[PDB]
Amino acid sequence: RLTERGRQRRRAMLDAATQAFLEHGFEGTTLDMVIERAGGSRGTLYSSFGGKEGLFAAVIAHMIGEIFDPAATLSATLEHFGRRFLTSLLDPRCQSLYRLVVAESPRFPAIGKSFYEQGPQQSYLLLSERLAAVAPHMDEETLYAVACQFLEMLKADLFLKALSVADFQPTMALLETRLKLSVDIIACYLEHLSQ
Amino acid sequence: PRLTERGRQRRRAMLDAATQAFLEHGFEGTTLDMVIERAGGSRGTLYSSFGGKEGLFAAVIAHMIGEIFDDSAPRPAATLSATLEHFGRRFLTSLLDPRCQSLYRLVVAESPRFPAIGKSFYEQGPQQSYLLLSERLAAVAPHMDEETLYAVACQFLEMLKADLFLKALSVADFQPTMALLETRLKLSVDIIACYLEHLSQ
Repeated sequence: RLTERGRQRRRAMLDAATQAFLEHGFEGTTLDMVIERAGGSRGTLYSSFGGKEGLFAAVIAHMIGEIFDPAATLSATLEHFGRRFLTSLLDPRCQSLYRLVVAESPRFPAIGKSFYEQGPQQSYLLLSERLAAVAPHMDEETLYAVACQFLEMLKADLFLKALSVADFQPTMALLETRLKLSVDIIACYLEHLSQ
Repeated sequence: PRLTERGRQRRRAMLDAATQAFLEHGFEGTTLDMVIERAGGSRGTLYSSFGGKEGLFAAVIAHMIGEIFDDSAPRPAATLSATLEHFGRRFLTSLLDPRCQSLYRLVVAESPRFPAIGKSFYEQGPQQSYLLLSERLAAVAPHMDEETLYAVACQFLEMLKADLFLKALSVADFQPTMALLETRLKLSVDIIACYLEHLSQ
């Protein structure tokens, strides 16, 4: 229902709403705050997004693209993917995206389901495909299971700690310590798996 | 803050009602009036016992930590695989309990507003689980570096969550089957045991 000028106003409102939700969470973010940051009118927002839920759904989907959407050896494949995964995950905006979805998934189940499929699940599937290239004779179901365990292992004593402990900031030294161990563990397993 | 027995009963009763209320409605959707309706008493006694909504919520979180983790409530197993499997199974059964999922949702949602609550949760919950396993691991791997054992303990417990815990937190229809739990547990045990059995050469 929007012209080119309408598409500009919509993208502007989406950017302001994104910033607002990150700072204040869903409950503390009002449509008035979005109008004050992005200009325009409260009514034009209802037409573009449908209301607070529709706006919040668009904000989550927009952030998913922002944060989410070949090496010679297995160790380098794990290391390169693991590093990019940790840098994306530990970004404070990504932490907020996770906090928002976990807080509001019961109230908005469609948003939580969309987040998982297009975020974490896509990360698992992408690694599984890269792993198949360097381990071409391995069961695809096993590679997917291993891919999930590797990516989750990178979060250990880091992601939930950052989400729960306000002063705690993961150092780059911490990331590299966890990355090296996780790669060593998973590579060891795969290098002994095929007998 | 109450020296009487009847005050201690009313306080524990209000704590139980508030716990159920916060679990169902979250922090923002839980009012002190809802707690009074479930636990009886008066709004004023709630303010005296807990200090207000923040103090009540802090007590609720701390209470839930004891309920779900409950100190050291197993026996040392003979093998490394059994040690990982037994601890991993108890960890997953505790973690995937719908009340535990709610405790995690509450803490992550409210940690920025109440940093003291989030920090207390981590130290007394997940961090204690990591430390307990690392101690059990030292018994069956007595010549291993304790810093490495703690690092391995953390990785094992977190990998048990893979494609499971966050999925349950985010996907409303998704319910982890016990078949799924056992599938993840067997793989994680196999991975970590393989690593440790080659670490000391």
